[PDB]
Parts: sequence; structure tokens; C-alpha cells
Amino acid sequence: PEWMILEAVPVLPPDLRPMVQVDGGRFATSDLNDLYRRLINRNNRLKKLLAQGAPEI
Amino acid sequence: MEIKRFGRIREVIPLPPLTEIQVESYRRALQADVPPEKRENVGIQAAFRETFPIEEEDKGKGGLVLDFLEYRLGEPPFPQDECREKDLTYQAPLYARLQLIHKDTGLIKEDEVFLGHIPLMTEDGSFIINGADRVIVSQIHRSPGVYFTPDPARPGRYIASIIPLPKRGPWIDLEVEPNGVVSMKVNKRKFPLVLLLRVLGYDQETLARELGAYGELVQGLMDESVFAMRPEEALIRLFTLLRPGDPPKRDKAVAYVYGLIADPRRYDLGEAGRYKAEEKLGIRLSGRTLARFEDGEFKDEVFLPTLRYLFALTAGVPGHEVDDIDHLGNRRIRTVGELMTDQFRVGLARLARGVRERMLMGSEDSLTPAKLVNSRPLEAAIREFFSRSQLSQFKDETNPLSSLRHKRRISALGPGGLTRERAGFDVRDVHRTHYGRICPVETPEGANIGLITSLAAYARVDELGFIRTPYRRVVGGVVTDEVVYMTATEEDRYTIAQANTPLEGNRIAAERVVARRKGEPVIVSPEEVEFMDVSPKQVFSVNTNLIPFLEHDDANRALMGSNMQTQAVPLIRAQAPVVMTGLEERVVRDSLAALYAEEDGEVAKVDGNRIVVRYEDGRLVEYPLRRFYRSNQGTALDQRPRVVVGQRVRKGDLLADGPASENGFLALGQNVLVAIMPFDGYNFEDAIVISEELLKRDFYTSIHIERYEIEARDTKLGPERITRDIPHLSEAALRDLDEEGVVRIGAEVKPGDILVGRTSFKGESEPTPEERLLRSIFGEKARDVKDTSLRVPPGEGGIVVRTVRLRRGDPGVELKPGVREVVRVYVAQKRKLQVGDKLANRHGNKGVVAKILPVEDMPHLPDGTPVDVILNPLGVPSRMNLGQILETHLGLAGYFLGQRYISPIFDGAKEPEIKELLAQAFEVYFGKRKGEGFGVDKREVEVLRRAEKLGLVTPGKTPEEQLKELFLQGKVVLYDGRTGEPIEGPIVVGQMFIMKLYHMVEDKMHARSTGPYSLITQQPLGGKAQFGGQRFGEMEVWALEAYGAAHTLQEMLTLKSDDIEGRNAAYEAIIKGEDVPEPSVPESFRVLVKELQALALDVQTLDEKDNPVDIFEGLASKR
Amino acid sequence: RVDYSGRSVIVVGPQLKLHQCGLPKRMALELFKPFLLKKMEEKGIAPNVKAARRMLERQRDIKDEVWDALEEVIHGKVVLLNRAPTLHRLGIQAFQPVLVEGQSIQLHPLVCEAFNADFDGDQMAVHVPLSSFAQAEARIQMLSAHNLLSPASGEPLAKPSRDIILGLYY
Amino acid sequence: PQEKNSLKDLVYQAFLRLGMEKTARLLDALKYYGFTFSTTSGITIGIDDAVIPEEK
Amino acid sequence: YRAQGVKLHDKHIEIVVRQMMKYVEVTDPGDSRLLEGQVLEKWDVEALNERLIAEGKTPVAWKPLLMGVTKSALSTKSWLSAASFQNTTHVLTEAAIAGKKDELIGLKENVILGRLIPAGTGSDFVRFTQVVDQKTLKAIEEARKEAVEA
Amino acid sequence: KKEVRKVRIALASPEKIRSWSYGEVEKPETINYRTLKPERDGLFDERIFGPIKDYECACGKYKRQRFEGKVCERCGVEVTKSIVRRYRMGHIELATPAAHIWFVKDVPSKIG
Amino acid sequence: AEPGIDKLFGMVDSKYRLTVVVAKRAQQLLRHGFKNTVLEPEERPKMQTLEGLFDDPNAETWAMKELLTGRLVFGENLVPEDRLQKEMERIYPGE
Amino acid sequence: FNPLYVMAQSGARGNPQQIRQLCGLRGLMQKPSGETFEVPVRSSFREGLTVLEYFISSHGARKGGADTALRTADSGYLTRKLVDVTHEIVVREADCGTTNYISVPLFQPDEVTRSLRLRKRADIEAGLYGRVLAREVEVLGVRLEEGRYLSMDDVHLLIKAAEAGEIQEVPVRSPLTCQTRYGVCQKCYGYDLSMARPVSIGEAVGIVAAQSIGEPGTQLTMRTFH
Ligand SMILES: CCC/C(C)=C/C=C(\C)C(=O)[C@H]1C(=O)C=C([C@H](C)CCC/C=N/C(=O)OC)OC1=O
Ligand SMILES: [Mg+2]
Ligand SMILES: [Zn+2]
Ligand SMILES: [Zn+2]
Repeated sequence: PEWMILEAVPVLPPDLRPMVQVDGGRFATSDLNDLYRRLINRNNRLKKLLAQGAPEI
Repeated sequence: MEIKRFGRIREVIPLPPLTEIQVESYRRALQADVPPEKRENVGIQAAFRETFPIEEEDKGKGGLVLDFLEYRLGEPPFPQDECREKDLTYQAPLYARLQLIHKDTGLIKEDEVFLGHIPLMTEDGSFIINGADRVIVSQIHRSPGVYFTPDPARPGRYIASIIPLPKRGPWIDLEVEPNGVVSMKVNKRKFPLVLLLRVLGYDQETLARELGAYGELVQGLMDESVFAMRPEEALIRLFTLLRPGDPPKRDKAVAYVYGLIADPRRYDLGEAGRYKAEEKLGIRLSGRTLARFEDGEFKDEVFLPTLRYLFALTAGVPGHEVDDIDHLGNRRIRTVGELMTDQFRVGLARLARGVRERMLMGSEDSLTPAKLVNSRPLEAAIREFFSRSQLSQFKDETNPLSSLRHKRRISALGPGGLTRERAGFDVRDVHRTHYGRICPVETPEGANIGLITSLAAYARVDELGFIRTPYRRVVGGVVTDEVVYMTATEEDRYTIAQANTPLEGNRIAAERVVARRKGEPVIVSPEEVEFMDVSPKQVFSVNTNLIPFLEHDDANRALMGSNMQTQAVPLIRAQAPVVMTGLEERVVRDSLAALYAEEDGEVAKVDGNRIVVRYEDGRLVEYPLRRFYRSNQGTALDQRPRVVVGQRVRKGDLLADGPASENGFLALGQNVLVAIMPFDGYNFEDAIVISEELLKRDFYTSIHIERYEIEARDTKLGPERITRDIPHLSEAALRDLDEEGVVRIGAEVKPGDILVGRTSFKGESEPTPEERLLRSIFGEKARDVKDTSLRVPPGEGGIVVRTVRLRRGDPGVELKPGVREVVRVYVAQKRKLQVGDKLANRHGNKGVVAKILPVEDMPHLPDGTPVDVILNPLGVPSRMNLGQILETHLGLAGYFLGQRYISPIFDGAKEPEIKELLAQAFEVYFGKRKGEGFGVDKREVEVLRRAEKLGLVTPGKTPEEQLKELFLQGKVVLYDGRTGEPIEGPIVVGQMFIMKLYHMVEDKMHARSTGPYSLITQQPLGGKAQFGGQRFGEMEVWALEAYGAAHTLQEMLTLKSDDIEGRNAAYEAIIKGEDVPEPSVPESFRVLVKELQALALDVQTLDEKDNPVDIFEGLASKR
Repeated sequence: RVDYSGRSVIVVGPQLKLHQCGLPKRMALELFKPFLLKKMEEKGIAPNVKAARRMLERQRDIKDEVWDALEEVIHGKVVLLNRAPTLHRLGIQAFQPVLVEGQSIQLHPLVCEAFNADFDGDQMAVHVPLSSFAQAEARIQMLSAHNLLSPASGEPLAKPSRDIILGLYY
Repeated sequence: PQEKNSLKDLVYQAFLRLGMEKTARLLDALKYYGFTFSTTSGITIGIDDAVIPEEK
Repeated sequence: YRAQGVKLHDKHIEIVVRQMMKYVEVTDPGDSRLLEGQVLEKWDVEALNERLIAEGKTPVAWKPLLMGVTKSALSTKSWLSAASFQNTTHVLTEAAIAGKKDELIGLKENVILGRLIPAGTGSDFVRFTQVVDQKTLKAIEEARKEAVEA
Repeated sequence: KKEVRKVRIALASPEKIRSWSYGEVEKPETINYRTLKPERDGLFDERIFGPIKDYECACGKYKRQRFEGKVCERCGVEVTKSIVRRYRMGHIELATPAAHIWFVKDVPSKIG
Repeated sequence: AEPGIDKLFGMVDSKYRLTVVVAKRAQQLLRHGFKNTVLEPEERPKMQTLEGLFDDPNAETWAMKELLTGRLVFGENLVPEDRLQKEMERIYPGE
Repeated sequence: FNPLYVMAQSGARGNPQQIRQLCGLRGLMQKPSGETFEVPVRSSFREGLTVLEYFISSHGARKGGADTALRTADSGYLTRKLVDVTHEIVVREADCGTTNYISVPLFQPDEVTRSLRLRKRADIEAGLYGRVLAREVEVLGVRLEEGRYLSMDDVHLLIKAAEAGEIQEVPVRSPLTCQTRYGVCQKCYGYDLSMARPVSIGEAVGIVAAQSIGEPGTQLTMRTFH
């Protein structure tokens, strides 16, 4: 059961959610990275906060 | 030859301007040219008078005046034809006289703001978007008014409703489980309607008591009389109906808004639903929609009639005002003008939002003019609109009709509030009101069927977005040339006799007449009649009308014809039918295909490239003749002079035949000897055989123009270039492309040659170490430059004809960012007829060229003349498309009778008349015979004997004579060009007007083996000079499975598609002439696994021993 | 998407024999390029691969014997024709192709049955059974000339249809 | 007279009575002749063939 | 179909039918619950452990079940197929918890996978059939007397 | 060299999870724009997912296939087909546990 | 068309069985040049190219023919996994 | 020998409805609502139609081209289900051993209140062709080994036999009664139907049946009509 909870978030191989240059100086990607991003951001932020013995709120 | 017209219906008036719609809708929406900004805002200027006066006045800061004054525009930056060249959008900037004042009566008026320019409509009616000929489809909708739809759910009663049309306007609906609930639904929230009744200033008494009279059932109303005593109370309370929670301060917040603001009004000042509502609700209203000014409170002459009417309806027989939605009298059509204006408003309102966000940090008077301005928002809106509009689509100029008919179409697709792809079966239906308004028959075949239609030739739409149809007034048997356009509703009011009604002078010629009462198929003695159809034609779409003997083929197959005519392509040897309905001539004019004389004079000069003429007065107007030019669909579009020097000519006179115009008549094809009969199954199923002769006569030969492009990108890895100097091996491969980068015009190119030479740097300009060595062994100059030149895609090419080069062209080039310069090459090719092309007659009879026969074996008549095409007869019975038959029959007479005919639709020819002409012709065909010392072919006898056994001929008659009898049945005797022996049985032969159909590059002949691969899915991807792979789907999987070809299906999807390593290994294997390796896992799946894993989901491949298995064979196993 | 696939419009081949089907050389060519290539090499005409490879890159430089070989390869082999919608297995069938002129596919009249499709414009898809094994299944249980009865009713699917009957009837 | 069914039935039997492959031969045979004849058959379609019976 | 003049042998249908009957419900556990509606055949080991196989003499009363094609298949033993259709999540989620194993008895699965089809040529029954020439039937002798060293 | 006959589907042991990750993403950084470089410890840090150029490290200290699979003592990136980049998986370590929705919004909400 | 096809079926219990069979013969019959066959020159798949008759290379053709002549034997389980290749690689070196 | 006649008759092309329209009366056309019209379409196609005539007809013309679109566009919809539902089922065994079977009738009761009535051959054939006999069968002086496959003729015979009021039901091995594990044994299936012989093992029947059903679908009256 414990398994249904998370603390170890998997990540797709790069070439499956690639980042490629396209037109005259621009590129494209998958939303994931983005999703992925924001996520990471949050978690790492979090760390500090705890590391900051901050208001549990 | 001589043209012979038929039928005798006296068309009181000729047809109306066609593109007329597009042209005026727009014309009546700009008010540019002759409009002095005088007395009208009907469209854009109204769009103005609404986005104005925009204020931001706190009586404290006092005056913060900013109103409209005058709109303006007029310098098309560049010329149409030029716009197309540089992918521009023909249009003109738009200035505007405004006015900003100050509490200090500071009236500073910066009378200028041309930030935004808008597209213009061609002389023909289309538009030029980024060089692309674009078209706008006028779409229909549910006219703004009041209606009473039988409540679906409960088969007991019905729901009434209202519809003003702003983008943010009201949408009323009523219903009731009445005991108390006067179910008044608003957005998604309803309640008792009574509460509103008092806010009006009327209580249960003045209302429910005096009205709820005949409506004794007004109990479904009167439930809270106390709430009905002081307007103010119910007044406030109602706000409740809205979220979240605010104080009773805004005594008239959402009120004044639903009074005299853009919301309530359907149209401006009633016009829309006033006539509706009013004529269906007693009398007029309060001003325009609901408004009440110099009193404070609000008078509603709205719900007033409404409610009581639902009553007058939820009653016995007080008007029985049900509402047939599909009824045209209840559906409006939005046209370009209108259609665009609204879009003009959005980005417009989107600017005011902007301007209001400026009063905030706006200085005392450091704001006056356009420091408060920005087009971009509005600029985008409209721009975005056209360019990316669902109803904005490339001009279909396959030919003219094509282009023209395209304009005449009507969409039901578009507005996410006025259009829905939810298949409205009965909406796709052909409603009675369609008569003389929508082409009952013309509609795209396909899931878009019944959603896209053409306009009934004579039908016309008034500024109110309503169609109307021609009708002549009748007077007790007397027919008046006094016509009367009319709408759907008004129509139901009368009794309409069919045009074709026998007559005399004007007196009707019948004791009983054929008519329809509001779509009522009835018989009636003359006196009873009120109006008659002007001409059959008024019913159908234009091209639909182009069909001869329409009244003989089933509408369905007929549908095909129309559609097909639009897909007809311009032959070099253009030809109009040996028989026409009558429009052909009128068409070319409106289509704007050929050139006519705007006055009389002498033919001055007329070289192939241009014509000039002197007018009576003495004016020399040289007319630049658009020469060979590409069609949106690439077809050729050229006009050809038909007049000569010194030749005098009057107004309306032609000068140069458009692409598909002959003598000024539409020539969507060629007339030819078809002989209907089976020919060794080469015409098996729709299949059509052809006399090789035709080709020799370059009959079916067209000229397609194809354009290619290439880009000069200032790459990060260093810019690439267009040079004749490339890392290429050979030279013979440069023979023609020697013009310092470009290929010399007029060159016979073939798939694989270089239209243009280009070079850049690959692998991030890093030469392989492997390659390194090799290269050195023969002069290792690792030119970091990769040849990336433009080649002729496979399939076919043709010969160069023109080359245009844009180098950030200072003259007006707007190269895409990253692009240094571009290039364009145009290649032509006389696509001639060959096995495969598809042909069609105006009679939905379509089919492909199955085989080309040698004129020899080709079936011919005794006079050794071979026909040109053989038509299997089977494709008729199951088609009931006789029309063509007759067309041929007559097609045969005029053949010898060296003439052409004009048979009207639901009029024209009649078996006798035809049966007649043949007789004449029989003379030519036969008659001469003896005058040449010639009798009857022995074989001819052979047949005849048989012929009469088929009761074709009346026995005992003179052999010779019998023939005639036969001839009259349109059949003649045919000899097999192969065996010589005649054909056991007469054969109906004769002329038929046929068309060659357009070839979609998508319909091109594709064939892949291996090439590009979607960077992700890792599945066959098609390049430019490289084909794509076939979409192998479940349906095909299923089929395969059924058989049991395990391997195939496997390799099919693995090797042949998603299994990487495989294919290569595969290739190689094959190459070395070896067998094939086995299939691993398809990326698709692997990928899948990952996705799962990415979703925190272990997926485990296991064996019997239930032991995990790595599908990645390593690159998965870590540490 | 398949690799050795192709598509074109169809035409009727009264000459064709049940198990045959006309195929635009040009088109054929690509589909077998590799095999072909090999043969080439296998014959003086082609020293090595890249040779033939480039040697064909351009139609203009497409010699004669080329075709003469191409055929050779083909001998025995068959392919698959699809005309969507593929509703019943016979929506696919195999035939030993015969090289043809023009850019169009010559379909055998009898099969037009299952391949419910007429020559009013219908196009078809072609596929090449690669591995020896694929070819096998194909040439065996998928040859048009091996499925005459209907798997549903059991009746002669491939049978006289229109023009034929009439004649006979006559 | 030979027609759809008659033929059909005939075919089935063929397929049965004798192997499938030979049957094919038959088909083609049929195909062949069926065609050749139709062409020569002198069977067109004139509006006159739309024979309208009098009982109408 | 017949009413539309469509000639179709019964079989085909009958086939599709058996599947609706494919699953059945329970009333007598033995070791399972009641909602359990399962693929009928599991009974010759399970329902045959009656008084003979396991000899445990623990009966298994059940109930005949009739479900629509949608249903039936959708409830397959093979989780893949089941997921290959609408409501992919649920399917999985369940199969996950149960850590279901998908055998490759059916096609779709075996296919979507990348493995050789279960039937036709993919039917084991024949898959393996061996073949060598008579010229090789003389070859056996080698390793057949590759023991007679004088 | 052999074949399979059974597919499995079980939840993922954070262990198992970690048993896959060829590293852990700690940095959001996508790619450096000035040179388009898989940001270190970022989402494309090929140190985690692998060479972008088959058989070749980052700093390039290693190239030829003649270095079968020897990690870089410098750029810390392995040497092999860059192809593995579309197959290798990395992870993130959650400061706090987070629930997998498919066991919540799916009803019965398994867990609850 | 396809000769003996019917008869070909009449020589197996299962339709598909036959296929498999043939296939495999082809493969091997390929992997070892062609000396493997069970028939003389008189009877051999041919072709008319370059004005003449030269052995046909389409294995199936060959495979199919041989079977007809009972000069060959299949079966569910005939022999050990490698003795074939083995003994078989000796008799006809192919290569 | 008139063309048309010849055609339709030979079945080479065209049926009655089609002709009736061409040669004489197009007949009645019906309204969008669906209610048939009161006045008919007298004209034959040869005669030529009235503007009015022509118009009125069209409605069905729409619904016609309409209705079709829904299946022609796609109808696999059906098959799809079936597929998803019967793919796994395959010819796996030779004999499953099922002692039980099913018995196919040759008569129908309630056409009138329970009176009996023989079935039409087609139907019957559709039900017994290439079937495998469950139990032996003594008839018309001839017995039918139980386990014997039903050739076409055989059936007729029987058909003939029941006419001699000599039989009613028919013992035949079926799928329903087949005892195979998610597949079927060679016996409970019978003939192949693409070939008139006993089906060979490893046949993709599930899929086959599904298709056999789906395909036709595209040509069945969609919405109820009367
Ligand atoms: C839980 C979802 C499983 C799933 C559907 C995964 C799809 C993936 C990974 C793809 O990309 C696939 C895809 O799009 C399409 C296909 C082929 C063309 C069709 C197979 C269907 C067979 N059908 C039957 O045999 O029917 C009885 O296969 C894929 O793997
Ligand atoms: Mg078609
Ligand atoms: Zn390194
Ligand atoms: Zn069984």
C-alpha cells in the first residue's frame, strides 16, 4: 500500500520529451518539462523552508 | 455554327449581379469611396459610435472627453498584384479624427491615428491575404427575435425564448412548473418572473389581474403580492439572482445595461427582432430595445408582450405561434461586411480596455492624443481574423465558376455560439423555405453535407441578412411583369403558381393551376392565384443550373455534377457544350474571366501581351493582359484576345477570352463522340476508354504551374548560401543551373535536378574522423559546407518558366526573421491526358480513363469516323441520370446539323423536337450516301434484320428507311475497328460535353521505401523530396489478424515502422541479399513503458519462470 | 506508417489474371530499391551499391537494363493492395504484379467485389511482404486467387459482376 | 439464360466438384468471353428504351 | 441482416454470443467472495476439486451471467486489452494493485507488444513443424554412428 | 537471443524507482541558451541521461567507440550511443511524500 | 496462379502448417546456395530473360515444387535442434 | 431483349424500384418530418420531373446521402466492439469432446399464433451449412454418420426431408456448446467458408466473425423507418 504514495518521482528519458531548435532562433518542447520544472522548483524551495525551521503553515 | 434556344418562359428580368453579395456586404460596411462620413454608421462607423464615446470622467477630474469624429483610410501601401508577389496583404491604413477634452474645457483634438490598416476586396470580390487569394464564406444562423419552442422534455407544453446578438448580449428563456414558479431562466439560473414584473413598476394587479384574464392560469404567476407593492423592494432583491454579495447601492447596476446598452438590442433600433417580436407581439417597443430615459425607472414593452403571448400560446387558438427553426423566415445569414465588423469590435473593445488602463497613471494633460493608443490588439483581432478565420479560406479558383460558386456558398460553421459541429440532422435537412433561396441540390458531398450550401441563383439577401426571391404579381388570370422579391414568412402568406404555367400574353391558360401555399402543393383555378415563380432557375444554385435536362436526372447524382463542375480544369482547347442551359454566357461576365468593351471604338493595338483601343470620343486605353499566371490551385489563368486591329466594337464587347472562356462562353471542357456501350470491360466500373485520337488533337491537355521556394537562413552555425558552387561531385548535374546560384529559365527539369543550389554546414560543421581520412586521400578539403540545394521533388517536374528572388528586398520584402533572402521558381507542364485522369459530364457521370485505344480498333460508323470515347451503359440505371442520354442524343444531331443548342432547365428540348432534328441530320449523315453512288452496307442489312426483332424498327419497311426509324431512337450502326464486323445491335452515339478533373498533389502517386522519421514517435516521416509512409491502422490490423499473417503484422508494425535497430539491420540484410532479422520492441511500446514509469508505475516484462526481462537490453539497467 | 508502402489511383486490368495486378514500374522501382540495388550489383551493370544508389537518384540517368533487372527480382514475389475502409479481411489481397506504364494501378475486375471500389477515382495502397516468411503467408493464404468463397456466407465472393454476366446472359 | 446466381451456383460447384485453382481458370475464361461479347452485343441505351407501358 | 438481404452464417454470431456468457457470478465461495463474476472456465480444476481433484469436497455454486460485448471483453483476464479500451486508468490501477500478469493468449495484447501473433502462423500447433531433405535423412547417420570408432 | 511469454504490472518501489534512475534531477535548468547546453544537474544533464553524441563524453576527452563504456573522469558522462538518452530515466527525490492521484480520484479511491 | 495448391493442402492437417513448412525450406534452401534441392536439372524453376531459360530464384517456387514430389519430409518434431544445420552445413557448404 | 430489362434481369445492374422510376412512376416521396407526401411523383425519369416534383423528392435525397454518411464515413464502430470482444478466440484444438450441442429448427411458430412454418432455405442454409453433425441421422432411407460435416447438398436433402414432414430439429456441434478454453476446437466450428472444407487449426475465427458482422453493418437502415 505504502507504494501508492510518492517521494520518488520518475522522469522520462530526454529524447522522449526533447528540446529542439526550430525557426530562426527558436525551439520547441513538451509541456512536461514545464510541468516537471515548476514541480522541482517547489520541492527544492520546500527543502530550504524546512531547512529554515519555518512556520509549518 | 448557329445557336438554337428552347423553351418559352418569358424571363421578365435577367439574373442579378452574382458576387454581388460579397461586394456590397463589404461595400455597405466600409463607407469609403463615395461616403462623406455624412449620414450613416450602419457598419464600421457604428462599430465606431459604440466604441465611442469612451469616457473616464470623474466629475472631479471633470472632463476626460474622448469621442469619435471621423474615420478614414485610402493609400493601399502597394498594388494588388504586387502584394501577392511579396506575400503581402492588400489593404489600407485607417486614420481617425477623435477628441480629448479637459474639465478646463481643454478641447485638444489630435485628428489623426492610422495605426491600423485593413484588407480590401478585389474587383471580383475576393481578398489577398499574405499573397494568398483568400475567400470568406457567408454563414447562417438563428435570427435574433422571440420564439416559442415546444418544450422538449415535457410533451405537455413549451418554452419561449429571446436572442439579442452582441458578443456579450442577453439570451432569455421562459418556462414553468407554474403553481407559483414563473420559471424565468437567465444564464443558468432561473426563478419566478413576477419579481421582475414589479421592478417594471407593475404589480399583480395592473399585470396578472388585467392580463391573467384570458390567462386565468396566471396562478403560475401571482404568488408574492407583498413583494409586489413597492418596485424598489423586488427591485433590490433580484440582485440576489447574482453572485457574490453586494450592497443595494448600485440602484441600477446591471439595469441600465439591459436597457439601452448594446446587450438587449438584436439589431440597431429594432430592425432585427422588432419586426419579429412586434409583428408577432402586437405593436412596437420602447425606442430600440428596452430603454427608458427621462423618468428614472424602466418601462418594459418587452416581457410585456412576450409573457402574455406565451399565454396567448399556452392557450387554445390565439395565433398558434409555434416556431419552425429551420424556417428560413427565422434564420439570418451573416455576411462578410457584418461578419467582419463584429470581429472589428472585439479587438476594438480590446483597445478601449487598453485606453481605460491609461487614465490610471495618466498625467493631468500629458495624455491627449495617441499616447493612449495601440493598434496591435485590434490589429491582431482582425488580422488574426482573416488570416486564421475558420470561414477564411484560400480562394478556390480551380477555374472561374469554381472561384465564383465558392463565393456564393453559405456556411453554418464558425461562431462558437452561432456554429456547432454537433450534427443537426434535421438542420442539415432541406427545409421547405429553401425553395428559390438555397440550392436544394448543391451541397458538399461528405460529413460537411447539409452544412455548406450555395445560393439559389435568383435568391438575394437584404441588409437585414435575409434572402428574398423573385415573384411576379398576378391579377385574376393576368400576369404582371411587376416582380416582387420576398422573404420566407411573407411568402407563406400567399398562393404561388409555378412559372411554367401555360399562358397567353398574360392570361393564364388553364382551368386548374399548379401552385404551393407556403410550401403547399396545390391545384387551383387561376382566379385563386396571387404570385408565380419567375423562372425555374431561381431555385437552384448557379452551377447547378448549368446542367442540361436537369429535370431528368436524380437530384443525388445531380449533386455530383455541380460539385464536379467546380473541379473542372481549363484546357488549352477550351470548348463550351454543344448544348447549354443558358448561363454560360452570363457567367464569364460576372466571374470576371474575359475582357469586355466599356464603350465603342476601333481596335487600336492588340499584341499578345496587351490590347489598346480608341473610344468614340478618342481615348486610347491600353489594357494590360494578365498573361500566363498561376491559380491558387496552380491551374493556369490566362486571357486570350479574340478581336483584331481596326476592328470597331461597341460596349459590352469581349476582347480577351479568360482561362476557360470560348467566344465568351464557359468552356469547362470539350464536346466529343461518345458512344455508350460496353467495351471488353475496359470501362468495367465507371472506367472510361479513350480514342487515342483526342490526344493527337491535344484536346484534353492542360497546363499546370507549380511554384517552389527556398530560404537563406543566417544560421547560428553560420549562414548558408545560394551558390552554383557546391560540394557536389558531378558537373553534368549543373548543365542548366549555372546562373550564379539559380537555374536558367526555360529548362526541362526532372525529379532530382537542382532548381536552386544551396549550401550550409552539417553535424555542427564537424567533419567525421571516418570521413576525414577518406576525404584526405583525394584532397582533404573538408568544406564545412553541406550541399542543401533545392531539388525537383520526385514524381515529375516540367520546364522552368520564371524565377523571383527576394533579398530582404529593400523595395518591400519582409523576410521571416532568420531568413536572409528567399527564392521562387515556377515550373509549368502541359499536363496532357493519360490513363488515370478522371472525367465527368455535367450529369454526375464521372469515371477514370481506363485505357487509351489506337483509333484503328476504335469503334467507328460506316463513314469510317471513329468516336472518341466509349461509355458503359450500366452506370446509368443504378444512377437514373438520363439527362446525359438526351444530351448525347441531341449532341448527335447538331453534330451533323453543324450547330449547338440551348435547352433551358425544366424547359428546353422535348423528345419530339429532338426526334425531329435527328431526321434533318439523318439527311446529312445518310442522305448524301446515294449522291455518292452509295447504297447500304451488306452488314447494315445483317443488323437491321436483328434490329426489328427488337421492335426497334417497323418490319417490312425499306431497309434504308428502317435506319431513320432507328436513328430517331438515337441509335446508329457501329463497326468494330478491330474485327470490322458491325456490332450486333444499334448503338446510341453522339456528342457529349466532358470535363477533365483537377489532380490533388495529395492524390499524387506516392511510394515510399524508407526515409525521414518523426524525431519522436520514431515512425516513417515524409520529407520534401522524400515520401511518407502509409497510415497502417487498427482496421487494417484487424483485417490482417483475421487472415493470421502473424509475422507480417509484426514486421508490419515493428521493422516496417517503429522498431528502430531493426529497420537498419533490416535494410542491410536485404542489401547483402540476406534474410530478415527478428522484431524487437517498437519504440511506441518502450516509450509507453516509460510514460507509465514516469507516472510512477512499474511495468515488468516477464517470462514463464516469471523472471523480469529488459526490453532496453542494458541502457535501462543502471549502476 | 509503413516503410515499403505506396499509393496511387486504380484502373481495371482486363488483361490481368486473377492473381496478377498492374504496377507502375516507376512506383514499383522505389518499393524494391534495395533488393533491386543488390541485383544491379549482382550484375556487371552495377559495380557496387552507392553506385546504383546514385545511379538511380535521377530518372534521367535511369538506364534501361535497370527495369530488366527490377523485373527479375520481382519474379515469384507478390504484394498487398489495400482500399480503405478495410472492412473484411479481403479488404487486402496479394498479387504477383506485372510492370506497367503510366502512374496508375491496374486492378483485376473480379476482386473489385471485396475491394468494394470502382474506378470513379478510388486510390489504393500497396505494401511489400519483406521477409521470406511474410511473402509465404502472403502468396499462400492471401493471394486473391485463393479466396473465392466468402468467409461469412461461404459463397463465391469473386464472381461475374456486371459486364461479364450481361455478355453471358446474352 | 446465364445470370448472377446461375453462374454463382455454377461456380460454387466448380470450386467443389473440381479443385479451386482450375476454378480460377474458369473464372477468367468467363471473364474473357463475358467481356468480348458484351462489347459486340450491340446493347446501348436510348431514351426510347425507357419503354413506358400504356397501362400507365 | 436477412431482412436486409444479407447472407450471413450463424456461426460468426454464435461466437460473439458465447463471450457474453463467457463470465459468470458466484453464490458459493469455497475461498472467494460473492460479487465475483468470472470467466466461466476455471471450473475443471477449481470446480472439479469438488470431491475429486483437490478432493477437498468444497463446492462452488455460481450464477449464469449475460453481459454486453462492451462489458464482457472489457473485463478480460488480460489487463492490456482491458486498458486498450475506454477508462484506461481504472483498468491499470486495478491490475497494478493486483500486480496482474498478462499472458499472451489473445492477439491485441501479443500484437501491441511486438510479438509474433498467437494464431494463424502464430499458432504453436504448427509453428514448430520441421522439414529437411531425404539427402539429410542420410545425415542423421553421421551423429547416429558418430559413435562407431572402429 | 530468446523470447518472452508474460507481461507484468506492479506499483513502483521507491527503491525500484531509485533502482531505475541513472541519477536525480536537482536542477530546473533546461538548456543553456548561449550554447544550448544540457544544464548541469538539470533536465538534460546528459551526465544523467547520457551522451548526446553516440560514443562520446561532454568535454570530449573521450570519443571513438574504442572506449566501449568508460565513464569520464572529468565531465562524468559515459560513452555510448546517445540513443540511450531516450531510454534512461532519472528521478527527483521528494522533500515530502506526495500522493499518486490514480489512487484517489479513481473510485473506489483505492487508498481511502 | 498456383499449381498443386489444392493438392498441397491435401497434404497437411492444417492450412497454416503448410505455409510454415515451405517457408523454412526456402530459408535453409537459401542459406545453402541451392544444392540442397530434392530434384534434378530437368525439372527446375526457370525464366526467359536475355533470350533463354535460367533457373528461377524465387525459393517458394522451388520449395513448393519439391513438396509435390514426395521427395521431402516434414513433421511436428523430427530431429535435434542443431544436427540439421550441422550435418546440413557439411553436405552443402553453401557459404 | 430490351437493354434495361436484360440488365436488371441478368442482375447485371438495376432493380425494379430503380426502373419503375425511370420508365413510369417515381411514386411517393416523403417529408423531412418523415411523413410520406399526399401527392405522388407521377412523372417517370424519362418523362422528366416538375420543378415542384423535382424539389419535393430531394428531401429523401438528403436523408439518403445523409443516412449513408454515418456508416460510409465510419461504422467499424460495430466491428470495433466485436473485435475487442472476440479477438482472442482462436481455433486451438481438434476435438473438445463436448457431448452436448444444439439443434437447429426448420420451422417458425408465432408468425400466426403458434401455427408451424418451415424456414426459408437461405436462413436454414445459413444455419447448417458446413456444420458438424452432433448425432447420427437416419432419413429418406439414408443415415448420417454423427460427426459428418454438412456439405451444401446434404443440407438441401435434409431440407427436402423435412418437407416430407420427416424432421424438425438438428443435432449439430456449435461454438455455444464448444468446450474450448477461450477458443474453439476444429469440430465445434466446421467448414472454413473461404474454402468449402473443414477449418484448419490456428484460424483467427474471433476476428473473422467480428468482421463478417461489421462489414455488412454499413448497409443497414440506420434510423427506424416506416
Ligand atoms: C492501455 C492502452 C494500450 C494501447 C492501445 C497502446 C497503444 C500504443 C502504445 C500505440 O502507440 C499503438 C497504436 O497507436 C496503434 C497500433 C496498431 C496500428 C493498432 C493495434 C490494435 C489492434 N487491435 C486489435 O487487435 O483489436 C482486437 O499499435 C500500437 O502499439
Ligand atoms: Mg469510389
Ligand atoms: Zn569527458
Ligand atoms: Zn469445441
